[PDB]
Amino acid sequence: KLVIWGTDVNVAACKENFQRFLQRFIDPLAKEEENVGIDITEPLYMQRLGEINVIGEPFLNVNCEHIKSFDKNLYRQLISYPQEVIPTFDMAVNEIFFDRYPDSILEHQIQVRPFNALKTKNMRNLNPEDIDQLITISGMVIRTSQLIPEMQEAFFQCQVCAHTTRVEMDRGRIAEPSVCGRCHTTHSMALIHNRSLFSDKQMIKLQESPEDMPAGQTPHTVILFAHNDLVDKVQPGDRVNVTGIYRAVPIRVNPRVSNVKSVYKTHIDVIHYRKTDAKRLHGLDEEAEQKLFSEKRVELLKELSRKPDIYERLASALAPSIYEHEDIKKGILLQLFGGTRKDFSHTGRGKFRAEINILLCGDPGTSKSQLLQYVYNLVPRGQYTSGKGSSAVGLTAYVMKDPETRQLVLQTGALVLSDNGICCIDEFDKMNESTRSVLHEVMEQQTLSIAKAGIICQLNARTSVLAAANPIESQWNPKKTTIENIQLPHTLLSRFDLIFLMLDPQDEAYDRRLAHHLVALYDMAVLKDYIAYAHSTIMPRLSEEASQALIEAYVDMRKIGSSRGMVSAYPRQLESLIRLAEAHAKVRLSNKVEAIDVEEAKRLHREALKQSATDPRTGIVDI
Amino acid sequence: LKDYALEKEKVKKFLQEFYQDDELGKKQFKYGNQLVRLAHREQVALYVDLDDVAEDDPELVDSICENARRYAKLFADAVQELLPQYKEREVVNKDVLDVYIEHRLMMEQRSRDPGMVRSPQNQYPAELMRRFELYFQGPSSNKPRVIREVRADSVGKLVTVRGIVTRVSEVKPKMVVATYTCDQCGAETYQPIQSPTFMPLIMCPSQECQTNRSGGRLYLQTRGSRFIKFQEMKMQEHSDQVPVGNIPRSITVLVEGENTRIAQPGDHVSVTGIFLPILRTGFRQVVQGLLSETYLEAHRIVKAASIAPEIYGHEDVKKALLLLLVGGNICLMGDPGVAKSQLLSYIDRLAPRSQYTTGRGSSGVGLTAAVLRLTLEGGALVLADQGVCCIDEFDKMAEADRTAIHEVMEQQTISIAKAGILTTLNARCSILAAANPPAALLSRFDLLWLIQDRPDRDNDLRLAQHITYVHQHSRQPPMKLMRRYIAMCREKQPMVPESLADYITAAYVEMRREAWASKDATYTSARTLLAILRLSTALARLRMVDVVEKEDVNEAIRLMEMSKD
DNA sequence: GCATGCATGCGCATGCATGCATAATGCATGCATGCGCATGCATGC
Ligand SMILES: Nc1ncnc2c1ncn2[C@@H]1O[C@H](COP(=O)(O)OP(=O)(O)O)[C@@H](O)[C@H]1O
Ligand SMILES: [Mg+2]
Ligand SMILES: [Zn+2]
Ligand SMILES: [Zn+2]
Repeated sequence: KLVIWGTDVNVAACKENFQRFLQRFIDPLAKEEENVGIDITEPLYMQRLGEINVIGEPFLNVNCEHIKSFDKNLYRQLISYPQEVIPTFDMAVNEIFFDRYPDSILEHQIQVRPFNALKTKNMRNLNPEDIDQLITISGMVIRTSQLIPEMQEAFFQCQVCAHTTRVEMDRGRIAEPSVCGRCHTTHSMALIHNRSLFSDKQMIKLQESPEDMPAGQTPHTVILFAHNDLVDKVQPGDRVNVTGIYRAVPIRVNPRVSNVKSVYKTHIDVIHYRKTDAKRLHGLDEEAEQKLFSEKRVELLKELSRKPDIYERLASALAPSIYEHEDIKKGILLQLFGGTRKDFSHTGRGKFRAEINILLCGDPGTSKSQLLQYVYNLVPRGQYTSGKGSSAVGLTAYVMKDPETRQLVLQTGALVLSDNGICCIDEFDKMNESTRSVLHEVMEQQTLSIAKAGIICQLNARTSVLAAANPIESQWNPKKTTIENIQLPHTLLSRFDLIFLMLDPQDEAYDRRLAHHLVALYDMAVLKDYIAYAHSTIMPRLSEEASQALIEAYVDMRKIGSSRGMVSAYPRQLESLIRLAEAHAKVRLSNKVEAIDVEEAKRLHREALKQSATDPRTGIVDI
Repeated sequence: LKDYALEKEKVKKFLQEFYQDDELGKKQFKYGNQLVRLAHREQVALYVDLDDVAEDDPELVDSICENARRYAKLFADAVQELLPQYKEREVVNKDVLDVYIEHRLMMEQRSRDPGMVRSPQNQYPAELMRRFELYFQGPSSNKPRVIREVRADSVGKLVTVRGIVTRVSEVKPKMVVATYTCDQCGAETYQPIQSPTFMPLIMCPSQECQTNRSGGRLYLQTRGSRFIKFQEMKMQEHSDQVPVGNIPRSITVLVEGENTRIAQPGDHVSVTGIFLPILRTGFRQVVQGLLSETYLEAHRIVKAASIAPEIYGHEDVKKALLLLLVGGNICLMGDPGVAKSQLLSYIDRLAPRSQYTTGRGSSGVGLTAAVLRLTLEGGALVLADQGVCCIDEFDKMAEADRTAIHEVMEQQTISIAKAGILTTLNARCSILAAANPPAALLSRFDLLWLIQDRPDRDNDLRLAQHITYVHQHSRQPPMKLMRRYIAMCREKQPMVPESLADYITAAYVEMRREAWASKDATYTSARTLLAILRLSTALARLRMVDVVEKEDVNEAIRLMEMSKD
């Protein structure tokens, strides 16, 4: 037929168009930054098919904007009627693959998966005109249910003469034969489920992160259905991009009747997943794969690491719009790198906290809140809590029951979603003792234990904490000591790796510089790649020199902190020193920790608490 | 009773007739232009005024008022019949639904001979091919009614109501006509829907399936179906119309395609609607017979200078309030007896988006948000997004509320993590607070105004004279313009030049030096400089100047000095 | 002001009175007409 009913799509024309485009397309703007591992002077998609033949992956990913660049009619027809277009694309690709690479072994033929449809619109702006069309989503996963088996081909057996048949599902309904095929008995055919064929299904709930937000809009929850290999490709807390079709389903009046409601439900059928983002750091998914084809970038970063000032440069490049507080930014960078994740299960000690927890104590008239906001917006898997707004049960996990299905026994809280991430706590003073009780175990054991009615479980909460606090009077009164000003139990304070006592010196140079900077307010990719490479390619280790330096630092710290009025020292500070030294070793791209790293860690530890200016026998900071 | 054909012809001639009104000062064929736009997809809904019809025939208007639904259907059919006449060209660009409509009309022309007999079931449903909606505007002579007094006498009539919005439903598609395809034929079956629930069909009524007696079975399709935009609204009475000792009553409204996304929770709205019942089947009741539930179907929803001239004095505070309204957090502490609450009330009334809280009555769930049968509904802080919020008796609030308010002021977002709720809410609102006689207010807020009642004889006598004048003549001694002026002002965004920085820098340094000289001073920090810059930008916006000037900086400095003193 | 007690409050299970859904077959009676009988009328011789 020339056209399909209700559409303008021609099958043969689109097939030829796609086959030609798979050989013709070339784009000059896509440099080696994203045309990764491919000869740019050659056609791109044919090279992709060749790489598929090399590896044997039965799936190919296609960017929509490339097709739109080639022509607009194909783009519009793919967006409008995906059902009439994608199956043509599958066979168009398969014919080319089998012609160019005959007798290549595959378990099943090639399926094409579009991605990156340009839509920057709020989901509430969707209209019935867009039903059954291809859309994109950027969000975070919060709930994933168990797999559901759904039938595709039924198996029937004759109860009288053991004759067996198979019936393929058509239009979503199975028609079982009412008469046998060898004894002609009526209604002798019985259905056997285990002999049939099934497919996987999963339901996902996602939280929207729209670019455009109207006035007074509450957050949104989106229901997604994932099938086959797309199952288990995302985990709660992950920030992903999704490409899929927009659907509508009627709802029954009640489960025992077949009547349906007039007002329809809605959901989105996922077709494609993406993890890359141009604003936030790389996730752990891509780090666990050998995708560093950019040997140019590898060489550039390895040459940069040998330069002496790169450390400071990183502290300069972490935040352009933030002030002269270089020590804070260095501490945040060392937090980003993190310590080595050693394995101590054979020892029986348990898990050892390899991450960095930092505290910033100061007056409200400072920039600690902006630092927390920047760290939240910069790192993936980030969470932000503020004061009494959260409860003890709000963190960890809580008991629930599904509003759509019968039960969902447990649902994760803020801390678990932050697993392998960063949690920023603000107004730490106002938090009650009930939540601090949870924090006590979270901050050290990296695990949570929950024991309630019919629910006994242990969860992983491997997070890193950035806490902000205020003086009790909202002023740093110099007559009172540091401990009296902070007013926190020593058990909670001891677990913080670094404590930054923000103080106002009222220096004229500071005033001039800050005023000039603030009034004047009227490579990120290189940093991202370097951080990912260092975080995923090197395991720090230390020699005896670092060991003895650490021991000397520990005894010196114990001598200094013995005097009352100042924050006393504990054995956990030794482990904090070890973690900071390992992070500094990671910064230099060194597998060996040198005495320079230990000395730098000691310097940061001394400077953060301002113990040099502080009077050792009165506990009062001086200038 | 009158025949519908005559009135349909009258409707057609009324649509074809009027030439009168034009905005640019001429005589323009308005309904002809509307119909021409309706011919293609350049307009997808049409609103008809019942004041314009009143010129030639009032009995039509009365019959429309008492029997609104039938007349709506008649108007729709008349306009659909008129559409082919005014059509002049084919669609330049069309979407999926138009593709179905064109294809169906083309094959109808292909197959159906003019002489063959066609069964009444063989025709297309009227609303399936139609793609335009008709709505009515309430008569100006008709007086808006009260929610309490609409009763069984008003079922089926056309009414106009005014109320306050409290609940809004998210947009979801609603079925209009369902499309079925047979298992063994190329025919298409259409099922209209006029019930809250319906039962999908099974067998095919197509002629070929009947002749062959094949027993083909129908399947639903979503592409061929027609869907409309549907919303549900909850309204309440104004506090003015409630009788003595009673409680405001509520009503439910349903909203259609283009009227969707007009109203937001907390808004005051005027609704032109039809009052219709719903037949209820469910739990058994005491009294036999046919009972029903009432609901309203909407067709149209409609939503320096002197600040509080009644209050004497506080001129500088009024200037600061003006700047806060215009924009780039203000706290007032005062002795009892000085009208601080009335200023907050005036601010709430003046602002387009505003909320006013009195204390523990709105504490807790009244702020932040909560989950209700599931949908998340916000509190006062959420409603006042991109507006101005007003809080009275700030010191008496619970600590949790104060922490939430501090978070809103500094971070501008709320975070909730409790059993069942895990969200971040956007609150881009500026806060005005009132209190009675702390470092938290000085450190967090931008401007503090301390109102001390010094018993000066002249000031007290003038205040007494002003109050006597107000109480006697009911007017101060000798808002729409103010709202329009603020709206025009906020459109622009001035910028800070490079040179003035030095001057500003110098001032800041000197100010801090003075603050360091006066050991009794309490707070100076970069936040004060930011507040000064924001005030200067607001003043420059008031002058509509592209570049910040010196007078704005001087006035901001003077205002901060006056507040601190 | 911080630590503790606690009257209020909410969601899903079972128990129990009312209420709802289902659903052809066999036997009897009056109208039409055959078959045997006796009376009676009409027609021959
Ligand atoms: N400057 C003023 N001009 C006119 N009326 C005033 C003035 N100050 C106070 N009042 C009157 O005094 C009353 C003050 O009460 P209120 O504003 O409720 O006090 P507060 O807000 O401190 O609780 C108001 O009713 C107001 O009419
Ligand atoms: Mg008051
Ligand atoms: Zn058989
Ligand atoms: Zn059919």
